[PDB]
Parts: sequence; C-alpha cells; structure tokens
Amino acid sequence: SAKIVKPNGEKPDEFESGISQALLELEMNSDLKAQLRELNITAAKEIEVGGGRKAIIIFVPVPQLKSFQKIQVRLVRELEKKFSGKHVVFIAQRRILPKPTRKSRTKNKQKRPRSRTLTAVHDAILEDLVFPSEIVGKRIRVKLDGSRLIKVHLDKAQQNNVEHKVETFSGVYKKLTGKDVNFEFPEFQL
Amino acid sequence: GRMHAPGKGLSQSALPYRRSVPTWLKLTSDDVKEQIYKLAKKGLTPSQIGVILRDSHGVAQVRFVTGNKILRILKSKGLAPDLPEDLYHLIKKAVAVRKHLERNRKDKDAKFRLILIESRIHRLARYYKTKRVLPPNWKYESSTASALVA
Amino acid sequence: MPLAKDLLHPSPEEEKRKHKKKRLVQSPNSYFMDVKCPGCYKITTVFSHAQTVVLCVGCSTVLCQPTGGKARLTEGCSFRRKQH
Amino acid sequence: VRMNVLADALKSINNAEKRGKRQVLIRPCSKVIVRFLTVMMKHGYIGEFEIIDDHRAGKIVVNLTGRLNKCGVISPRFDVQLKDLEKWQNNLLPSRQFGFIVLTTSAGIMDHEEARRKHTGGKILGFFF
Amino acid sequence: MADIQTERAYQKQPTIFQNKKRVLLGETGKEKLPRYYKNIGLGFKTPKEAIEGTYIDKKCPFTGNVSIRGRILSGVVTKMKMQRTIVIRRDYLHYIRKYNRFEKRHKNMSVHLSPCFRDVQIGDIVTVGECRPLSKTVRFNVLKVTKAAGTKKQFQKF
RNA sequence: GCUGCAGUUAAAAAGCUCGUAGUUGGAUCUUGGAGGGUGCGCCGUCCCCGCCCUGCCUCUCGGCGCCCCGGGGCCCGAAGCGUUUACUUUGAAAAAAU
Repeated sequence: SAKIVKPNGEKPDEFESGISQALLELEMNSDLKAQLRELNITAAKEIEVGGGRKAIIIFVPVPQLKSFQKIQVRLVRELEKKFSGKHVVFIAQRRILPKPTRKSRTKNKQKRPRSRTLTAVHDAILEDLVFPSEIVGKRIRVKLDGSRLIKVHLDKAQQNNVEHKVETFSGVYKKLTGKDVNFEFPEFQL
Repeated sequence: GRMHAPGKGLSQSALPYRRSVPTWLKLTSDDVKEQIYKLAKKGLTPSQIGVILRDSHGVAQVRFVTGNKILRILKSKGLAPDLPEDLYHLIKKAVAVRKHLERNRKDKDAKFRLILIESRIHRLARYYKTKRVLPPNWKYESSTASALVA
Repeated sequence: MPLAKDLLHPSPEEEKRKHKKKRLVQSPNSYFMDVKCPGCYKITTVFSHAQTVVLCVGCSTVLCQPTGGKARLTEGCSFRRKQH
Repeated sequence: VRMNVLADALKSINNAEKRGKRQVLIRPCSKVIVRFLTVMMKHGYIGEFEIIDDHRAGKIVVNLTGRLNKCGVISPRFDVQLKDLEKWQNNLLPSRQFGFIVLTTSAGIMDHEEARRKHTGGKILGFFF
Repeated sequence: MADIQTERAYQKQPTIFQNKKRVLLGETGKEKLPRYYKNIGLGFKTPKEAIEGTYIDKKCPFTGNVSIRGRILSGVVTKMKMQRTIVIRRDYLHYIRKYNRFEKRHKNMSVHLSPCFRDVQIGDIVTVGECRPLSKTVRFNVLKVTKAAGTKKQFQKF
C-alpha cells in the first residue's frame, strides 16, 4: 500500500497509491514479476504539458536505477497504457550539496563529491529525462535578452520511444531547474 | 609542444563523446575486471593491458565498462608496482643508454641524450614525490638505478 | 574565408574531411567490427587499428596484422561493423 | 603554453571583426569567458553566442554584428581601488561617455558603470568599445 | 618524559609547595607534585599535555610565568634545531607602486616552544603569540600547532 | 620609456640546449512599489535603497524548549566562531604647520 513503496520518509498517496497498484497489477505475471519486485520508488510528482496532457514523474533511490534501466522501456510502455493520458518517466533523486562559502560558515564539512554538484545533478536530470537514445552533444545559446537556452542533441536510433515526449521533457525540466531546454537530431559520421 | 625537442606534432587519441555505450557491448564489469587482473598477473603493464584488451577483446576504454582506470583496478587488487610505469620505462631507458655510453665513450650524442632522459626523470620524480606516490627523499641515482629497474 | 560559414552547423562532408582533433566538437574517426573464419562459427570483435595480433577464440589462426594505421585483415575474412 | 584563455577568446573575436567576419569559434571557453561575452552582449557589442559541449572544456560560437572597434584584455588582473577605476577608464576608453571597462569584483564580473552604481570594486579583467 | 630535573638545579614551579607527609598508601601521596597552570586566553585551548605533564618550562605560556600580549602571528616552521625553540618563516607581500607589483618577501622569527607541543616538525604551520623578551632573540611563544597531515604530498594517519 | 622604448639591417637576441632559484600556469564544484537628496509651475522629472514582476550549529555555556526513568537524553539575544588567505568594501585609530 502506501506504506511500502511510496515511502522514502513520507507515506503519501493518492497517485503514488494508484501507480503502486498498477505495479502490482503488472506484478501478477511471469518474468514480469520477480524482476520488478525488487524495484522501489520514493515519490511521484505530476506536472503538465501545455495544451493539457499531464506528465507523471517518478523518483528513484539511485542505487536502484540500473535495474530500472534494465526494464524501463517495457515498464514505461505498460504505465503509459494502463495510466494513459500521461507521459511517464523516471528520474533518480540525487542529493546536490551547496558550494561552501567562506562564512557559509565552513567547519570544513566533508569535501563533497562532484557527484554531488548542482550542475552535475542537472546534467543527470537531462540524462534521465530521455532514455535509451543518448545525448550526442550539447550547445548553449545566449539570447539577446540575457536569456540562455540549452540545445540538447539526440542520437537517432530507437528514439521513437521519446519522440512524442519531447515537449514534456522541456516542461518537466523547467519545473526542476527553471532553465529552458530544446532538442535536435544529427548526422552520421562518415 | 613537446618538451625535449622542437617537434610540434599533434597526435592523439581522440576519445569519444557518447556518454554511455558501447551498447553492442554485452559482457560486464565482472568480466573485464577479471580479465585485467589475470593479465596483470602475467606481468603486463596497464598500458599493455589496455591495448591488448582494446584490440583482442571488446573494451573501448576500461573506464567505461567499469568506473575505474586500469591502474586503480591493479592497485586495489594489490598489483601496483613499486614505482609508476612511465617512471620505470624512463629509468630503464636511461639505463640502456648508460650501458651503451660505458661501452662507447666516444659518442657525444649519447651523452647529450642521456642528460635529456635523466632530466625528464628527475622532474617526473619531483612530481610523483610532491604527490606522495614516491616517499619524500626518493631519488634516481645511476649507481642504484641499474639495480632498481631489474 | 569569405565571411560565410555557419560555424555552428558546418557540413557533414567537410567535417568528415577534417582532423579528428579539428572537428567542430571533437570525435574519433575509428571503428569496431565482428570477424568470421568459416571453420569457427562464433565472432570476435576487433578494433579498426590494432597493434596486437588478434587471434580468434580457439584456433591459433590470425585475424589481422597491425600497421601504421588500420589493421590489415587477413585474406579470407568477412566483417559487419558495427553499432550506434 | 596557456596562462590565460580569455585573452585568446578576445583576440580571436577582434580578428574576426577586423576581417569582416560575422561569426567566430572560440576555444576553449570558461565561466569567465561566458561572463565577459555576456557583458558585451548586454551592451550590443556582440549578437548571440552558443556554448557547444565537447566532452572537454567547451567551444563557443559568437555571432557578431559590427559595432565593435575593440575588445581588449588587461593582464595581469591588477587590483583597482575605486579611484583607480576613474584612472583606468581614462587610460583606455575612447570618450568619457561610452565604452566600458569590465572588471571582476567580489560582487560579480561587471562593467564599471554597474560597478560605480553597486559601489564595489576589485581586479580589472578587460574592456570594450 | 626523560627525567626532567636533569640539570644540576632542582626544577620546580615557583611558589607551588609541597608537603608530602606521613601515614599510609601513596605513600606519602600519589601525585607527589602539585602542578599549576592557566589558560593563555584568546581562546587558545591549553593542551592536555601541559596539565598532564611533568616538564618545567618557565617559558611555557600555560605552565610558566609568561603572559601573551601583543601581536598574534602565524608562520611556517622552518627549523627545529634548538632545544625548546623554533624558527618560523613569515611570508608577506611587499607592494611597489612606483610601478606596481610587489614581490614576495619573508622574515624569520625565533619563538620559544613548550614541550607541551610536540610533533613540532618543520613544515608545520604554527600560531605564535607575542610575549615579554624571553631571550635576546625570542619575542614569541608557540600557542597553537595548526598541523596538517594534509599537504598530502605523503599520507598522515589517525 | 609602470602607464609608455628599441633590439633583421640604425647603438642592442648569448653558438646551442639542459636546468635550480625566480617568475608563470587549462577546463570544472550556487541556480512596478514606495524612503531620501534639486529643478520646473497640488502635480511630477532625474539618482539612491530593501523587493518583487544564500552562515551553519549550539538550542566550555545558556536555555527558546521536546520526549524519559536526583539521575537522563535531545535540542531574539547570547554563544559556539570562524577553513586558511590575499584582495576589495565599510568603520575606527589616524600631530600641528604644510
């Protein structure tokens, strides 16, 4: 119920409950169970896409992700179908640590890991938002109006799973960072 | 460009972007770490392990299929040897040049070259020492160097 | 240099002619392949330029010799690239 | 080798505009290059720029109009004392009226006008007009 | 430890008296030496060694008769050749306008070092405090040993 | 000749390289609304300021207080207090004559 899988320091509910139930629904089965069972989730958040189909974002412990990666496509396919009208995906909760000041104080708290920096984390978010494709490259555009836009290049193959999504990834990303993201396709070295 | 000559030459790896992959790469961390350790048993250097792994068996970079550089893998198993390999091959090279110069006292080129090599060594050791790898007070000496490299 | 290129989107053809280090954003110019030799049926992955002898799984065979550059594959052999 | 990276970016720009060029690719970029490119941008001296992400140190493409006579870098990064800023802008700016000295202060990389208004000071990066 | 007392004169803290006495256990009494100490002030913790110790050192800021007043300085330990005293090197920046770059410059400062501090080893950064003339050269006394195994160039342990 | 010099031929790059001191060192770790100065005849124009469209902890000590059986634990000012600096900024301390 709420207790097990919607935990991570808060019980709660509603959607988390629905999705969890959906996972159980999937759980009845074969190889489409036992493999999942281990997987667990911290929380779910829902945020929309501009005309109005919402996207559902799921949070993962991070040690878990390799396994989630293991399934992903098949699971997402199920969650989109059972829960339709939403774009489902998977993001790992990452900690982020503040850069020390100085007088922040500083009781030289244990170093911290780049694998804890806000930029690194955000990069991870970008990596997580799209899936099996791969981010081929990136560029940043400085708009006349002091604005910045990040062009995130994408692979080509197997993309289709993401193609329809793109707009949500942009919106979702915004909700998290407040930065603007855009997507593109390549090229194929020759 | 270059340190002990006027050579310019740009030349390199050119390492790949793609964050992940290879994808056509199955195997596993398990697999190649075993592979690495077994090769290092045989006496192979990390450069050498990376090459042979690269060409014979699928490993584009050992880093990527395992979050660790080959040397770090070796050291963690307990395969790291006494001085870093670059320093080794330098010391060994200055040895072979030194042996050749003892044979042929008439070769001024060789004497020049020996100096160059030796300077490169002393600076490298200064760097390793600054960085704990070598005990502060480490030095390379002709006398003892011969005995050191083998 | 006539005050005309889109340094940001350069052409794939003239990007493909340039040095690996001179490429817009860098990238290599080398590849991997699967290699055959009828007697066996399984397939060894090989690196385009190779230095090492590469021998097959079992049969002391051959499977290219090295050179200045790309390994020269040996006589009666076949090879799909290839991935991403 | 390299001591600074800014000086290269700035020079590269200046030679682009001198040729009659409308774009450049600078390498390798840095937070400081971005910040400087940005101050330039706010003021009009360049168009829009783009940081391309090699898995290395970066490469920037700047699209430039042609309002730029010169963007220089000052090395070393001398300390300036609020009434050495008045002395700097006079040394290296065309008329009292325009052109900016851009420095780095505790409270941000800024053009000296913004410096005067905040009322902070620091070490001098460079300039343009 | 090493027998302190070593010299020819009986080392003692002034006006801190004894009197051992008869009856059983101890025997006399167990500590056998009353010890007097004080905190320097300025929030410098008086290290345990001072309180725990047998050593005499009049010159000690914690155990001895010296007051710390005046400049509080920090420097890097260049020498620990002399007994109970060290030499520290103080780097400072000299500003030259006439055209403007100033050039690193340094001064060495002799400073007394209480036996309470140990591992005073060259390389260690140390915080010394001004004091009354201890010796013709020495104006200062080591108040705090800043330390660090860090500076990694080796790996310190505990 | 710092700012602000010249050195192919005018006065001036050591025959060449190694090299310690010294100097010099890549990218990368946080993201209108009103207060006060002087112009113009109750109205406004034009600066300047905290904002909209990130010091932790304590809670040798003290207690704001939260939970336990004299024993405990925990946990605005003050306190703990600074990771070191340089830098720059705001103060004081800054002889009169000049």
